[PDB]
Amino acid sequence: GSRRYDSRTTIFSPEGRLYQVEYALESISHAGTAIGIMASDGIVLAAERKVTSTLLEQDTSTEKLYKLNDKIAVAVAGLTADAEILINTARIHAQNYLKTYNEDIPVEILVRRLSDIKQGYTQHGGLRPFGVSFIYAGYDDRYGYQLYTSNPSGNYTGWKAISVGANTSAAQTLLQMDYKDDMKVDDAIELALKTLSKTTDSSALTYDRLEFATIRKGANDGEVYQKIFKPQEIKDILVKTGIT
Amino acid sequence: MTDRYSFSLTTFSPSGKLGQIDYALTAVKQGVTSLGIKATNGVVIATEKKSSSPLAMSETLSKVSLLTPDIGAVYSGMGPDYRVLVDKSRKVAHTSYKRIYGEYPPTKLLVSEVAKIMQEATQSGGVRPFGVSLLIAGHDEFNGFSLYQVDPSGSYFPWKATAIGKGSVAAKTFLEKRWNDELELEDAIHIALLTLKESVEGEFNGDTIELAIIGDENPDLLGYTGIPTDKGPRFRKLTSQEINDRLEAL
Amino acid sequence: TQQPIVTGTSVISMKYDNGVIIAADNLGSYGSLLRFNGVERLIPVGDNTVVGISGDISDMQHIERLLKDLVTENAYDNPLADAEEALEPSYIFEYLATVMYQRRSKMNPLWNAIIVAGVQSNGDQFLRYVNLLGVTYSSPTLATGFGAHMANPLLRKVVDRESDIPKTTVQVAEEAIVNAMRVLYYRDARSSRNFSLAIIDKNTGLTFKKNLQVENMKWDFAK
Amino acid sequence: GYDRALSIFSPDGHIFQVEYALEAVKRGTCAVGVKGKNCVVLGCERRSTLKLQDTRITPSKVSKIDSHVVLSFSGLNADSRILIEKARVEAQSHRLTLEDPVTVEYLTRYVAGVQQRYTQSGGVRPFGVSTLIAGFDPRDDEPKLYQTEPSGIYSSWSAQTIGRNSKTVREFLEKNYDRKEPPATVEECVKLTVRSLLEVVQTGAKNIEITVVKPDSDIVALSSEEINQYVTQIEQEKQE
Amino acid sequence: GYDRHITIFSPEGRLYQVEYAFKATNQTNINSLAVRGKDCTVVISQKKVPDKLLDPTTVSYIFCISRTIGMVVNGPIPDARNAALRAKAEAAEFRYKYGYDMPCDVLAKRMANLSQIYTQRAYMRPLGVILTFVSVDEELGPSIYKTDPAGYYVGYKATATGPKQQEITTNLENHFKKSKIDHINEESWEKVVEFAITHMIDALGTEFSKNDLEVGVATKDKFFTLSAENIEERLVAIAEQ
Amino acid sequence: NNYDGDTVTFSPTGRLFQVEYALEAIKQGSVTVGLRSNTHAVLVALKRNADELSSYQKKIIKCDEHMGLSLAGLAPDARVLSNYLRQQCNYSSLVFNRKLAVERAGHLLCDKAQKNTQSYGGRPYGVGLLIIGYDKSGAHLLEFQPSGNVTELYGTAIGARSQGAKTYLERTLDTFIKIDGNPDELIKAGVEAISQSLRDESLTVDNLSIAIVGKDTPFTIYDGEAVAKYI
Amino acid sequence: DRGVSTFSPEGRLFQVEYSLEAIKLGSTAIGIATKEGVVLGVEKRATSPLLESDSIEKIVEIDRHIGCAMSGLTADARSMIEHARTAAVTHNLYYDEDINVESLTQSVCDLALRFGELMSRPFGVALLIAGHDADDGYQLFHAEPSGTFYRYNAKAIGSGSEGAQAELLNEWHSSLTLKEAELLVLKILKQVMEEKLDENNAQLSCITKQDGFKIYDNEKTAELIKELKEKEAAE
Amino acid sequence: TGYDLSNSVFSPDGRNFQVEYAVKAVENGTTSIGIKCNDGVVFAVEKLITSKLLVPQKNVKIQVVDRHIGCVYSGLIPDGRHLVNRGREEAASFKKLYKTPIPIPAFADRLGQYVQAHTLYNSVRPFGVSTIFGGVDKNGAHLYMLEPSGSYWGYKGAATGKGRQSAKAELEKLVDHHPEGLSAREAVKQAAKIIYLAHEDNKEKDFELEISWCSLSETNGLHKFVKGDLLQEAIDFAQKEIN
Repeated sequence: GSRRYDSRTTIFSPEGRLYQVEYALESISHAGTAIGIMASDGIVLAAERKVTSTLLEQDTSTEKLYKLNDKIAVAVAGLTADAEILINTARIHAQNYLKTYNEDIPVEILVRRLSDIKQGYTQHGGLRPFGVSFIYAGYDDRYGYQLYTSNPSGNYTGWKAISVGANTSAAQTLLQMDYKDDMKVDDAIELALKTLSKTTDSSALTYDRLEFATIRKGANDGEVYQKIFKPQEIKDILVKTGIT
Repeated sequence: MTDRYSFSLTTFSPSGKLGQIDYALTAVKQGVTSLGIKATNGVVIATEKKSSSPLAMSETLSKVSLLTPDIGAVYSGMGPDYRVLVDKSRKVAHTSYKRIYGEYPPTKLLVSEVAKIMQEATQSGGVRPFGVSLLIAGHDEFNGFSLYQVDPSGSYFPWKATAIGKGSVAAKTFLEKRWNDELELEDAIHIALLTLKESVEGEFNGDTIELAIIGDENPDLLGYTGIPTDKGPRFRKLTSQEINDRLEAL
Repeated sequence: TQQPIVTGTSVISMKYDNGVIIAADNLGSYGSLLRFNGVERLIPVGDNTVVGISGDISDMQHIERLLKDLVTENAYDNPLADAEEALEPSYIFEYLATVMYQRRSKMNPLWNAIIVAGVQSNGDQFLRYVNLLGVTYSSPTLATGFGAHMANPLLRKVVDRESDIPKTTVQVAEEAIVNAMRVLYYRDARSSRNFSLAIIDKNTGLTFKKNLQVENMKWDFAK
Repeated sequence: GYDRALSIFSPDGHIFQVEYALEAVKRGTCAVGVKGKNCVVLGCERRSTLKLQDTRITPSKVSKIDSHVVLSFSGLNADSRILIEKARVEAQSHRLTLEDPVTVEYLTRYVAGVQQRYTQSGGVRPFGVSTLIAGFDPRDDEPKLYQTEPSGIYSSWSAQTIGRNSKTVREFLEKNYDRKEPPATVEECVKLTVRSLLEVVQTGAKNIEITVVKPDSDIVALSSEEINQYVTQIEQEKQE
Repeated sequence: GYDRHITIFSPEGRLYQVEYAFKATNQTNINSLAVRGKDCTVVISQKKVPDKLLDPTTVSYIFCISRTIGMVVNGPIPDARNAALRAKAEAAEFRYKYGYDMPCDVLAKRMANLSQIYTQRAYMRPLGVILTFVSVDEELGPSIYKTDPAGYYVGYKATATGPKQQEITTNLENHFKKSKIDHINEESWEKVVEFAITHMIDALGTEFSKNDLEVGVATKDKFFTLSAENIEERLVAIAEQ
Repeated sequence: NNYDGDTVTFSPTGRLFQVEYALEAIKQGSVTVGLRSNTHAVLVALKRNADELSSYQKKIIKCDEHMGLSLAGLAPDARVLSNYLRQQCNYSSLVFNRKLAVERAGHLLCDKAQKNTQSYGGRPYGVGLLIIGYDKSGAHLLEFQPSGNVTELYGTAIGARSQGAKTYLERTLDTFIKIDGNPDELIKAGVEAISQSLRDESLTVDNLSIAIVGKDTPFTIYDGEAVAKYI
Repeated sequence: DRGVSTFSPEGRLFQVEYSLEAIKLGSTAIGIATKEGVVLGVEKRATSPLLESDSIEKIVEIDRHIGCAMSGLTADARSMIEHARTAAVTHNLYYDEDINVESLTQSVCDLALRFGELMSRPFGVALLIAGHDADDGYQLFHAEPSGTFYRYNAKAIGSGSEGAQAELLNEWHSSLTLKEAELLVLKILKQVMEEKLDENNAQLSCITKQDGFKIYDNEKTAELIKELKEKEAAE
Repeated sequence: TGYDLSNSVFSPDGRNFQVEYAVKAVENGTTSIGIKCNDGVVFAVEKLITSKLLVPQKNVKIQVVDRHIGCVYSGLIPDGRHLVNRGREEAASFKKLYKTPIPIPAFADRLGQYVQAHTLYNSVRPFGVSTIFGGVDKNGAHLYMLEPSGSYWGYKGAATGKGRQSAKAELEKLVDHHPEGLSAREAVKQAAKIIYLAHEDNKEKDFELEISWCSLSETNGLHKFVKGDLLQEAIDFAQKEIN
């Protein structure tokens, strides 16, 4: 019958690894690099679009950076279509929590929920896992500014600075070298762009190949503002930091 | 009986490739060329009506389809897969939007819904991916004119101009040289006809070419008068005669 | 839960020395309107059983179709369908009784009172009753509706207990049944003159009499 | 629904999916449990391949199931969250219906039951997780320490370790732990637990986590400096 | 190589099970032809009764789907009858729900959509049949719409199906190149049937008796099949000029 | 070979190997005999023990007052099929006040076994059954195979070495069919029949199992000292 | 691959035969039935000295009149025990009486062949079910993953079973006392165990009509071990 | 290759090999036939006597559907019974809704669609039987034969099983020598002869003849088994022709 054609997506290898998870991670290593850096006064998200065209409408385009709510955003590395499925689920979870408790969802609770969904696809159902790794940048009044990552296994961890996608080994070494704890957002903006500029597989880093976002308490008094940078604003910050 | 294929037929290979999606893209590559160009006051989508037999009436086969009054779609790849996607896209525009908000969806969100359907055929049990790439052109009040490409994986990207299928690589180079941000709709149609001629072997006329625009509101195609705010569809399919008129000024 | 619409009145019956007799009139009433005048309410099953039905006619027609299907089903893969493995009166009754009790238990009854009359394989007389509630009972004489109040008293004067059955001939039994049908015509406002009568005998088999009429009536004394 | 039998017997009578789940446990960071006379200590290894980590928010290795019971693990991190959530729900359900918190043995028996179920249910794979469950029964001062594994078998231990290089630290515990006289104080128990991890860990810096559980819901996690003082005192006695 | 057993993509982006279903289509070794008149649509098909023990009246590949729609099938009879029963059910349901007779082109699309599903869903196999639907539509007039195992469908001026479809197709092409119109300019359906049989004789190079053919005719408000004696009258007229 | 992985696959010669393998389980089972006259029907079964400390596995199961069977093969499958027969006998009595005909019981067993030979996921039954009974057409003996094939016979045997008993019954056919109104002699013939299938071992008091049903005899099973009379 | 419910060419179910191999790897369990009671004994087999051996539970109560010992993948036994306990209690609820030992065993064995593509595989554990009822007295049954159960006067399962069963063949007679049976289980367990038998790595239990099912204290078993040593040195 | 391991898979030829393998099981079965006469149909089948212990006339093979349809089949007997059980459900639902007994062509398609459905999926196995069936309805007599593929046609005469070639040749002679038609009583006699003649392919074991018929004049359009004197008369006629 049908058993003949079943790939068995949820089995261990003899070494105790999950085949499909490992192969999904291999897929993600070819995706555009995304970086997140956490500072005392905010968080930076920087990400590289994959080999673009001059005829791509950039100002209406979004493939890397997504808003989950007013306090939490994500950077994507992997299959964009897979990511949008999970992103919509995460947006709904955040609203469910807000309706139930009348408070914004704490960052970790949202991250744990999405990570548990990813885990399920590795243990039951016989379906392929989601080929997506997320960087979560968010703020709540318990832990303040937070950075997390999750991958197809459903495992998640917290970070001061982190990269996903292509050339993460090189990127993580560069971040580990120049990152300091008392760093500020404007310094973190520069570090993120400098790291992408050195690790990129492209010839030069330009505005049309980037997506950029900041989460700041640089919002008038005790509140948080998300800023998804426009194409012209990415062009300006590239000149300011002296990359173009 | 019962569908006993509850497992994924698309899986990651050791190299990280999703084989069935790659193979679906190969089917698209074999498909007939279709293109889209965005102008300041409109969008044009076009393709060749590759008739399987001269006894076949190719007017009864619509490659360019109205999804909403302001949104149209064209494809490259497997025709039958496209036809069912058009049926699903038309319905989802109503069930997940018009029956909720009392208005038609904006281009980007309808594209998002079609993309979701194509993504699910890439992960759900006992199915293969759709063997088509779509080009969706449309207009809405707050976003203006737009053009999107949707692939078998479910990924979608906005374009100023693009081409898919057989001679897409050559066609995209041709479009890069001609496109600017000051094009009027008639200029975009002219460029569309020039671009499409390169990938067509045989007859090149209004009967072998299918072309539609997203442009001005057509009150003559509304079917009723009396409501000032209703001004008619922006989607219009060009006639055989209208195409031939622009082939003399070619 | 429903209400009966088109209805049939009394069914009457009794045992005699060699078999059983059963009878019922040919009317289908619509309230007080005597609407349908050619309704057969005795339904034979094979050559050894006759099922007599009163109450709702639509439900009667349904039961008639169940019995027809029962004969078809019994014949399937059954080389002795017309011999040792033919349908017995007792099999037919128990099946109907099961259906009636199940239907009342779902609060959706077949609005009928039923008498199954027949002769078993060993020659024994079979006569048993079942109704919309699934209630069952046996007696030397049985009758439904008005028949219970007027026919039974007359029929019990012939066969009062079990020991009276061997002393009762088929001529005496039929005479008693026919007289009871006349009495019911005099006194039941939902009865008709035309009726059917069936005799199931262990020697002479099933005799089915149609188009019988109530005769020898008295009105003259209309004083 | 997906019904495929993934866990099945082989000709030699082995269930390979369960055995391969144990190989995932072998890969996980080392975890150790030691019970004293009036306490239980849970020690955990943190691999220092990951720095630039935010330790405030990163999931900690020891998890409270209730105010009186804790759970640590070795193996797949994502898998362990599912077992922890189920255990936490069952703990509250037990309080709701029995009007008494779970015993450590009951909570162990439940988690082990869940693990077993995932070895003979269609369409699912076994958990790649072994657990150490420790605490004190309500109104009881006797220390409790149990172990579970992917197959679903469980048992009580005076001291036990799981994960990578657990063969080495079990060797240490088997010669250093005396049953007639267990670590009489919190100090002695923590010292023996840190000593056992130092056989395997590398640097005694942010690589060792220690959690102490005492009777009557008294649970506390030691800080870097407090553990660092144990690390310092152990090697200064070793230089002799 | 399990990409050849179920309907998933091969490395070339092909569906082999669909391609092999097209091959099953010619298993009966029967050729069919359809043409349009002014007021009618005619479909003819070869009839072969190879066994003398067969009842020849029950051997048929033409189906009366509804009052207005007829269907000829190229492929094995089990799959043909499967498609026939479904088409009949769909046409009846359409009339009940929407209050008017299902158009020929709409039924073709519906059956084509069903076929498309079998090419995408793994548990269902394609039907090894090609379905040619004919009618005189109340809006579009004489209509020929043909469906295949890939889920493809299109309208036709005329069409042919079977092992020798190419010979018949080219013959029909050449006639319409001369006449320069999309139909047979003839008043009566009898003469349109005569045209259809004549051009099949020319293309195949074979003569036909009354029992070698099977004919279906669609007019306004009804589709019907001809008897052997009706076909004989048609053959006599062809021979007499 | 390549066509024995499941019950849903024909071989190139039109065979169903999973069904044939299920048939093989019966041949490994212990011998049991069935025979009848015009008044009575008898089952004789050689019970098998695991070792000298163990009991002897029961072989005969009662289905109703007028019907029962003996088994050879997978015992749990016989329990499933005999439970189904008990239910069907019971449905017939409760709904129709009618004792289930032995022939109709065979038809029901055939159809239940057939469904397990044409569907994916399932497996054929791994047991053979000999059904005896007395109904409105007299005594009956049936042989059930898990292929679905049910056959009405005067006598038969299934299990290991059953061919010896089957040949004996084929010789004795004219004699034992005439044993009317004498239960003891009919059992004697059955005990003599099953003896033609013994090697190395003989019929002891905890080895032998006998069942009988007839005109005025409810289906009853004899074990222990109740069969010493026939040893 | 191949079906989970597939027959071999010899007419055996692959998965059932393979589960029997897993049971051969299990620790030894022995049962002996007498007219004074049934004794059940097991090898605990702790994997390490730090493992507290009294937490090893391979002998279990089903009801007051029925006990049970296990060998093989012992985690698989938990749902079987749960079902057995439920069946015993449920029957008492429905019938105001004790359930027969055979009927309890049959109920457990009905679970066995409920696997396919229900549970995904057979059980990888064998059970010795011992008990007493008024109709058939003291009884011992061997429940397998095949769904088959045999009654035994004495039976051994697990890794040392065929050596133990040969020993039980010689030693069992119909006049054994309860005390004689206890020593006999200890003697045979000592013979087949890898490690030296004591009160911490072996466990005894019994079922009598008067007192019901009882697991023996380590102190009680230790005395019976000392009594065994002396009587073997007595000749 | 591997195309023949799973049902519903098209081979590169466009063939379903699993259906073709089901035909092999049919060809392995005993001979069964059907003859269409003037006002009805006759069915006959060869029953191999495997042993003396088989009770004569007891193991009945021909099956009735409703009260007017007869069915006989060669191949796997249980598969045939399963098909007849479905046919009985189909006939019951038709009569329930439409009152009239199911017409034979209507009944033929019901069996056909059901058998065809078992060639659409790999989760089921094709039927291992060819079924000859028919009877009398409002439009007269009808005889059909249905194959494992779901294919069926109407027939003047039909045969299947191990001795089908022999039987077919005999049936073809009757069609040629009787263009006007055959009577019901003649068809019973001829059916006996053809089974006896077809028994040469199964000559090792002796057999038992079983005949049934539906005729407008002889059985009032109801299906009945040929028994007693009429059966013996047909056996005598058959034995006379082989000698």
